[PDB]
Amino acid sequence: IQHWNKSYEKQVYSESVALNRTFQARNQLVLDRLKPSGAYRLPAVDYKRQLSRGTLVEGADFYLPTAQEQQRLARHFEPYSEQEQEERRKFRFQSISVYLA
Amino acid sequence: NPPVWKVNTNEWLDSDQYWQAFVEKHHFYSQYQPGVVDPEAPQEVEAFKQAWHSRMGKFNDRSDTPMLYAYMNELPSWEYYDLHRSAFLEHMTYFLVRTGGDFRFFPEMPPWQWLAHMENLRFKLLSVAQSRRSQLQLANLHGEEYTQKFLQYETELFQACAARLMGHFMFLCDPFIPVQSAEALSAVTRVDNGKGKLFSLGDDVNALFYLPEQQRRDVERPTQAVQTLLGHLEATGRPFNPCYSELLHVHAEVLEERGEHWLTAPGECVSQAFLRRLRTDDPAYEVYCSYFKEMYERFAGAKEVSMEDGRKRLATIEKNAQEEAAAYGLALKTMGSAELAHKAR
Amino acid sequence: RPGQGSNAQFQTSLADKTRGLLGVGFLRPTKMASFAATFLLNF
Amino acid sequence: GKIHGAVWRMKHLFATNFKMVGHPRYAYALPKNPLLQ
Amino acid sequence: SFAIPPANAAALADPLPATPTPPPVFEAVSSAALKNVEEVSTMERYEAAVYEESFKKPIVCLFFARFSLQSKVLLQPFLDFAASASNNATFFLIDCDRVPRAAYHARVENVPSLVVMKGDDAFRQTITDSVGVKTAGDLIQEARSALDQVLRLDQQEGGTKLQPGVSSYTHHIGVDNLNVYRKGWPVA
Amino acid sequence: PLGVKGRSVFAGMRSFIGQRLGRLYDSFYYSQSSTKYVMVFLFPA
Amino acid sequence: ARSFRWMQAFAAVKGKPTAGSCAAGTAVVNPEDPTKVTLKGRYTNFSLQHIWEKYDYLQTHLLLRECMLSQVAKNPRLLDPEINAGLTPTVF
Repeated sequence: IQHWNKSYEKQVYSESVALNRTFQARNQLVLDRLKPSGAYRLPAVDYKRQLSRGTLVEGADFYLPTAQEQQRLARHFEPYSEQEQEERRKFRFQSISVYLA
Repeated sequence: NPPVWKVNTNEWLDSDQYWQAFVEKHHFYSQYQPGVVDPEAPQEVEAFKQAWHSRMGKFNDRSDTPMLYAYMNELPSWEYYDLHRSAFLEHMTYFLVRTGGDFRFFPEMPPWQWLAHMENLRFKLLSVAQSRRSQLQLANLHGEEYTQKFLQYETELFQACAARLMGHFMFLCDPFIPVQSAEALSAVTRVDNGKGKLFSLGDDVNALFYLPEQQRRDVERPTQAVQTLLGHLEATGRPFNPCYSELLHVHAEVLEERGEHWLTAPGECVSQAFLRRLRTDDPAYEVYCSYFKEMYERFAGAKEVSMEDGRKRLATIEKNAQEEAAAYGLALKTMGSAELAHKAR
Repeated sequence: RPGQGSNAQFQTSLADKTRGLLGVGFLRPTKMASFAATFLLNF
Repeated sequence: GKIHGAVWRMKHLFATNFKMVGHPRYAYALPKNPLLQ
Repeated sequence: SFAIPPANAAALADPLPATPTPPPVFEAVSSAALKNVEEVSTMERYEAAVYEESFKKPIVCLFFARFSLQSKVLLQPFLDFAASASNNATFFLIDCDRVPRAAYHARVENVPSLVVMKGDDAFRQTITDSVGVKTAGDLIQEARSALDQVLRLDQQEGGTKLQPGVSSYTHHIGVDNLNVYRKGWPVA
Repeated sequence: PLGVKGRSVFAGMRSFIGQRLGRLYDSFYYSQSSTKYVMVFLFPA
Repeated sequence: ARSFRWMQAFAAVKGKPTAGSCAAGTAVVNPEDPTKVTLKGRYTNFSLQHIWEKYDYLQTHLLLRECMLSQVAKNPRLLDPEINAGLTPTVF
């Protein structure tokens, strides 16, 4: 029993040696030649690594493209220019006439 | 003013230009924001964050209700190391030794070269251990916990040794070499072939230091170091166990894998290398800085002492050093862990 | 060199490198078939 | 309708406060009080 | 359910404290600004570099860390390469623990690392030794080759052919989400 | 600043297609051998 | 006793927390200028803290091993106290 299970482990790791040799050969032949450069890598980092870096941000399902639109709530005095105000005044209601036409 | 509940809503919003921007921000630039008075408030923000985290966890995590965990045959780094804790340790010890580095730079996926070397070392160790077991364990008639205990005991042991040596300023002294006996004096003088100098500190330092010549102030390869240690141990008649000896040999091998500069830079000393590679988050950082400060300011003013002045001194140093080593066994019961205490008993 | 000690151990047989080129234990067509079967059964 | 409800609540809860000249998250951009010291 | 605690006083402490210095005897061993480079201390400076100087003429950045001995070995030959080729490119010296957002930007995972940059994505070449086989001279040779390549490619086709890529629209937001503040987007 | 002088929209198209193909090659390389070959060659074919 | 001064010093700092059990950084936005944001902390490409929190000691342990090796290459008689005390695994 001891004999047999010991030799079993022996050729278990024999097969492991064979696997490792073919693994090395596969790698150094095929995969080191076919490896991508890294120019076209994935342009992002996983959320777990960001969370460990202290980098992750969760918010703002929406955005504000223009700085004029971003700084509206901070200006407090001209959220809209005068021209913009008069342009906005044209859309106080929806146009049922245009809807109908 | 009129009563605001009497006032028309659209008239109020036409009058107000600020909350117009508040509505556009949440109801024109988005389509899914809740119809509450304050979508920017902390309750809403934190609710959004928690929903985000719960959604991503439910989607990505390995669970009993898996969405994305499916058709898994080749696992990624994180899941692989989360399922196989044995391999994270092996892959991590190899990284720190083959490349002197911090855990924060642990690579996502190791190289196949490293993996193959790991398998070869596994061959060596399993061969030796299996053949030892075959001989001795049969003529008689949870690995995680064991590894944790082994590593804890080992780091405790090395910490105790470092404290013992720092007690007499023998911990990391290079190019100096400490000596507590005339035998060791001769042994380390054979290095420089009698050249060099010898230095002393008075009766608080219980050892005497030796300076070789600048051409022979080099550090030795780790395989040579291990061979020297083991040869000395067998000459004294105290050989290590074969498993531990193989452990030392593999450690020396992976350190040799570093190459020419395996521990120190050209113009660097071993103390400077230790302080360089020392983790700054380590609790003992200030302790080591204290020790090295004291050691530097003492060795700056250490006095020179020629050869024969030391041997007569080295006799009494040997005496009080063996007395201190006898006291050490009781001193381990003072503050050492239960493992160290029971192994001393 | 730094890594020459490790890269000296990596020397393969002709049959070893043929087996690696073919990818015996790394393609796993039985695993591919199992994946296809499970995916179709999941409809 | 969601937007209508939101504005109808914003009116009642913001238009008569005297404390909300704008949103509190942007009070850094306001001028400073000469009376505080 | 996955979470990481926010931080600790140890993590937020100074990553680069001072340590004692030896007297001039430990320095005596058998083996015993810079006017051509720029040590970078601030992500403001790093962004200014990457977004203006790397669009004017290419940059070569060495990312190091104090614990690493390969960085110490590679520093001097890197300084010689800088003294050689500062006419054609700019040269920067970055510590990962001092400026991590610069390391996250360049996608460096090991130290030391050379990074040749032009247009912030028109040419980005990272040179390193993840295995532990190359040497400092090999790294510097690879850096010289990359610099020659990027210079040739900038000269190619009337100055064009080097336009920014995914950063035209990504703004490095998937790599480092803190660029939403730079872009002025909300975070509510 | 949209567009650059001396460069053509066809050159930009070539740039984009190169980017897309390189990204596709990267994503195919970094994928499971068990699934990708099947799903990309045998079911399409 | 005064020789074990350093043992006492070590035993003093025993369970102090480290960066290996937590995230290595945190963002702080300038409230007056929300466009400006600073990252306080270190670099990290590591996310297996829930494992590394148990083996955090291995880095300095292996450093200590490499240094004991350096010291022993010059003088291997520094370990004899522990051998005589019987802490190591040895076959007398």
